[PDB]
Amino acid sequence: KRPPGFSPF
Repeated sequence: KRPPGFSPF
């Protein structure tokens, strides 16, 4: 769903 490197917050 989201791009690489991105994390939940």
